Amino acid sequence: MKYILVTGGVISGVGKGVIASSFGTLLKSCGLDVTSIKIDPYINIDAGTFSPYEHGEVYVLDDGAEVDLDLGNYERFLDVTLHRDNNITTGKIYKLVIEKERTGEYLGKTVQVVPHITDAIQEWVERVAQTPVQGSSKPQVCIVELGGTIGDIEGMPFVEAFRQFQFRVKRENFCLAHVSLVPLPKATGEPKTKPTQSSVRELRGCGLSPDLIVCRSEKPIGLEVKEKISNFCHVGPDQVICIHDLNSIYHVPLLMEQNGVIEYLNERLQLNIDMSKRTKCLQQWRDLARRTETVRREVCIAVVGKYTKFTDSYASVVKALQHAALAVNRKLELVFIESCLLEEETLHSEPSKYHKEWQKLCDSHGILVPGGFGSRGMEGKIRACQWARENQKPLLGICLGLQAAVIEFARNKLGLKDANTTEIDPNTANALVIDMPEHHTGQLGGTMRLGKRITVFSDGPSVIRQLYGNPKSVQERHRHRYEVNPKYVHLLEEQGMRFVGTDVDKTRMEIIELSGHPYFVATQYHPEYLSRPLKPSPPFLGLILASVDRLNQYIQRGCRLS
Amino acid sequence: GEPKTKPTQSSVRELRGCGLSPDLIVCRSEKPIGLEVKEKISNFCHVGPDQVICIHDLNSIYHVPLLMEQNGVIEYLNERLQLNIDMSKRTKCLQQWRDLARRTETVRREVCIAVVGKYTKFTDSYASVVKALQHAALAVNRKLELVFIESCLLEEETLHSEPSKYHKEWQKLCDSHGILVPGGFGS
Amino acid sequence: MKYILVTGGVISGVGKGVIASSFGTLLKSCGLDVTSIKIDPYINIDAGTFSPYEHGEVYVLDDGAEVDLDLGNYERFLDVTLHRDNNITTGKIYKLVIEKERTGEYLGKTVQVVPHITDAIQEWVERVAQTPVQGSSKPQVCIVELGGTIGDIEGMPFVEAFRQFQFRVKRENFCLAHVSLVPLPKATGEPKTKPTQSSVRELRGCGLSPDLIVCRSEKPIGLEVKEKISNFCHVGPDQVICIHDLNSIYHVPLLMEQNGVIEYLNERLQLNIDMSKRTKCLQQWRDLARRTETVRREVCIAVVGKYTKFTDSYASVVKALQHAALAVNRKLELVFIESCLLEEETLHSEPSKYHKEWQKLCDSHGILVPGGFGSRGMEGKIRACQWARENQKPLLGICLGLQAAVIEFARNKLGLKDANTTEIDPNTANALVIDMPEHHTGQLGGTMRLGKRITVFSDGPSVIRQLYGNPKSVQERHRHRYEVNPKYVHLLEEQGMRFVGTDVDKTRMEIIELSGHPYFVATQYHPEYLSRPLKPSPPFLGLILASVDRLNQYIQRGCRLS
Repeated sequence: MKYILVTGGVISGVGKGVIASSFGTLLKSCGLDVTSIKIDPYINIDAGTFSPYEHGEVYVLDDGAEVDLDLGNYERFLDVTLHRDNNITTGKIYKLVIEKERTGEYLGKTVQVVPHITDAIQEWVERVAQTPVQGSSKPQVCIVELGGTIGDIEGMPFVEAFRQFQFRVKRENFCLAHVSLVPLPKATGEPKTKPTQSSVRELRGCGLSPDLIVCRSEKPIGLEVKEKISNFCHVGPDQVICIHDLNSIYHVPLLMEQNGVIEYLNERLQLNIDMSKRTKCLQQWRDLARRTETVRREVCIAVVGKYTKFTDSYASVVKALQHAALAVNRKLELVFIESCLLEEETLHSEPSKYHKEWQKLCDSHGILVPGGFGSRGMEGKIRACQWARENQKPLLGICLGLQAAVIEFARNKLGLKDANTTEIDPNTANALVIDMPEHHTGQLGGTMRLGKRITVFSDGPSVIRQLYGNPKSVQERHRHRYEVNPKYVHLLEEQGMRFVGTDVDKTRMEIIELSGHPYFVATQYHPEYLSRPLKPSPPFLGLILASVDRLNQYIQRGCRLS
Repeated sequence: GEPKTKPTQSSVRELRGCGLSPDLIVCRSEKPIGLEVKEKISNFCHVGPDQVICIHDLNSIYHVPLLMEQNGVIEYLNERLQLNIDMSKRTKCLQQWRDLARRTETVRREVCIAVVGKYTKFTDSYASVVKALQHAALAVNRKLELVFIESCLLEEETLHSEPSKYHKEWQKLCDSHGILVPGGFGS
Repeated sequence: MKYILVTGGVISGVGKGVIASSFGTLLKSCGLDVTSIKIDPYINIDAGTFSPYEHGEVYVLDDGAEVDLDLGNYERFLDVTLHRDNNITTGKIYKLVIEKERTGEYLGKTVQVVPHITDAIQEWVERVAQTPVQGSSKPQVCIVELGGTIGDIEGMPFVEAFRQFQFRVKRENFCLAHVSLVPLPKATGEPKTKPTQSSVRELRGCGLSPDLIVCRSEKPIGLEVKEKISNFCHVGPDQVICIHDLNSIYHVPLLMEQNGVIEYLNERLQLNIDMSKRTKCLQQWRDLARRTETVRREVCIAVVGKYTKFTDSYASVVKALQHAALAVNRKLELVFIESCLLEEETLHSEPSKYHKEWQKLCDSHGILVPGGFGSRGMEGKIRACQWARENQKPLLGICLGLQAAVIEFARNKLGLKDANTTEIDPNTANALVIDMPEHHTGQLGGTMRLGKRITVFSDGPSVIRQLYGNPKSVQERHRHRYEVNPKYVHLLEEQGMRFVGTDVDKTRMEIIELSGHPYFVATQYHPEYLSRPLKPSPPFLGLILASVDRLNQYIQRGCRLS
């Protein structure tokens, strides 16, 4: 079995997830099973005890628990699924060693870091290899990647463990793909290659040998720069690959083919390949770019979030909008609006950025508000949700934001100003949204709704049911813990706020709709995880068509993409 | 593209259809024309070749006396009226018009002035207001940056109708540091 | 005596010369003598055997030989001079060690790197301190800097030697100013600081302790970034200084004053200071910016060089034009034109960039052609020089380019197509420019005209003589080796090409002028070295006034700046 190792480099955040994922989708279409193993050198859990919406997201995509967010790039371009055993953290390894010392496995003697830790990491590699995906036999090439930069203390036991794993097998059963960064300030001009020389020197100071020289830059360099890398890094002249800032994320496989580095992996691993045209399939990557960079209608999409610009807490949101806009020929035009700058305190302080966020939101025709962080910015989303229901503006709530929409409907339409959720102010007389935990078999205390959860529909004629083809039982991931109190839901039966989405026990509300509005759907799950370029998410298609008034003609034809 | 002179020919023909004779040919254009355009006016209007004056869209309003001096039409009025003139430098005073332009088109601090009025753009009901701000900004070296905000687009009825131009007028007003609201029209 | 040490960083070429020079010019006006000591870790000579016009220049500014180009930033903002003992290279140290071992100084025993090489470097520091500038007593604070990055082999003996020098003296008699770079790609957004954390870790892995945290960025950061590095670098919160891409080079002293880091050096070294306004003099740096960023006439200056953009071979040229344009209120507008793309071969190959370089040159009103590199691009400067003499265009030749102008005058005006210099084609019948070396006392073979050389004028009424105040003997640096043959100069006496600049023996021609042309001066020396913000170079003032027709009114008033 082959193994591809992708270590760190100068920077760890420029886009290393799509670089290692390009080699997996290139050999998957040829008839080779490719698996992914994520390594996290952080001491804390990658997503268990991590912050909700701050410096990351709770990446839950077909898994009983939660793993790192970097696993998203290894599933969209491919077609396989992963589990909790693929993501390995330093904190998880420290838990199993204590269980072995108490029972008695190391002959009662003390343990160190070698050969007491380098051998334990190799054991987890064999467990994932012998357990492939549902619908295969045995993987042939694996994609191993790790987080962080190079030279840190947390990354020392990983390099020492991988240096011995290649000696146990043959020479052609292991490779290395080192990714680096080539900075270039605007005040210098000349590509002064110096930080790249220090990154490849530390990797060779452990026992490894770089094979695939990956250098990230910002513009296509000439030929005088590659001649210096061949002698400074002491590698081959054809192993240096030039990578610059691409337009999107699907242009990575289209760049490695022009440089001529695909056939280098065949002569290094000594394997067979049954190609049709040129190496990988050309009837999928080239045809996808012909539906985006051509004719565009320029659709304006304005959403409200926590930060005024793009960051790491909105990574899975900007990627799902690109896969849903290419089907109807649209251009990605998204502006980030901070929810904290929409309250009355911001207007009395700095009114400069107050009306600026409202000017870009009123001109749009689509509202997609995700979730907030605690009670910071909850009053800002109320003023933006009360207008979408009055000016026939489409609105779609992913998660958490639904709790702020049910309270607004009880104040303007009904008239319950005292109604408030128990998370912000539990001391209230109208407990609309309370905390309803789940007590499963074997679990103690108040657990959180996350994992393999199946939801059941309720009503028949619904705009959200016809998108999936009129089913009867759909399974989707969840992460929310607060639910709607089934006591105050009797008042909403006489109004237009209908409940078309329940659970199994018919005691929790997830999908709700409003009568009379052309497009007002508010759900609780996350449709961006169950999306892919081969088949986008149905909920994200109804929001794009509603912004251009092309939704009524999609159901009459029979929904070609359901 | 080509300066097709035809509406001007009908304007100078109606004036000659009463008993008058055009002496000072004033032509308003948008860019400095060459020499082939003035040759047609000398025969179409049946006037002198030196009487045609080229006037284009100026930057302000005080650049009018500085344009007629370069064309050389000041001495034409002296030989037409047969009068005397006691000049010091060149025709008119040069220590006032040339020194005034040296305090405006030089260094500017870019001051943002946003006012609220009746129309969203310049019109005839705000002529004396835009002229008084130019004479007061040249003393402290400032650049004229004025934006018109409609008072009718600042109520609650505009927000419920078309909120596109509602917050746009507030964004340009909050960034400024000066409010000069004139008067409205009725209620 | 105090010593300020400025080590390397992540990158080597962003502008470390203007960073260390800010601390020298700030204490010089207060009444403290500041000296500069340059350390070059390169094995080859910094300018002795270095290439002429390729990856650097021959920096000769008041010195018997040549030193590194990085010493230019330490002399323009200040007012002192340096010698050959300030620049210390690794190749120069290896020459004196062999002489000491052959004679007998190390007791006959072998030598190593400690304590055999660390003590030899400290001896050169005492020799420069005891020999100050001409017109002082003894320096109090020194500025020690070194080239290259951090972590190289050539820089290891320098860090070990400087680590012990601070222990021989007191604690407050030595400091350290570590410079770093904070990259931020345009595809990330968040200031992911990681290469800076690795630069401060390698410096502390020897024995030094950073005191002045200098970080180079591209935009003013907030407050969440400074608090993050203080805990990683384990330094003080007030020691972190934010430096971004400035507009010019004189804005460095104006940035450190706003952050409030000037008084930190007083409490660290325990010295006295007699300030007038606020620390340094405010009647020089603030008044200089009021003559550049105000009213500009937008002058178009187009020159012909070797590269199409700015590089390291034209550093001293772009800095001298800024000091001469602020006196008459002008804006820096310079475009680089490659001389190789001006011949007939470029027109027959790629005519896209051929007429583009001529379009920006004809619209300008000033020609300042420096020197070429060998015989690559000599025919391109001939076509650009034959037009400046016919369309009354100002032309000024720095060096080497004069050889290509004297041949053009002999072909178009005279009629000697066979005339050619001996450097390109020595096999000719009209040896116009030959090689005339100089044989000084004690020197053998053919030497090169470089060092303390004094030139003598010839004619009286000249446009170049009145710029200096009508002298009689001027001293200037030189580097050229080829001279004009005194045999073929008799034909130029009957034409307008007069010789107003000779040497001592009246056998070499340097400054030549043309009769009838309004401004056509061609010299051989370099006026950009003898320039300073307090008094710019006279030759560069006659070229700016000729581009705007403001030169005839400068001599009538009596030349206020001569």
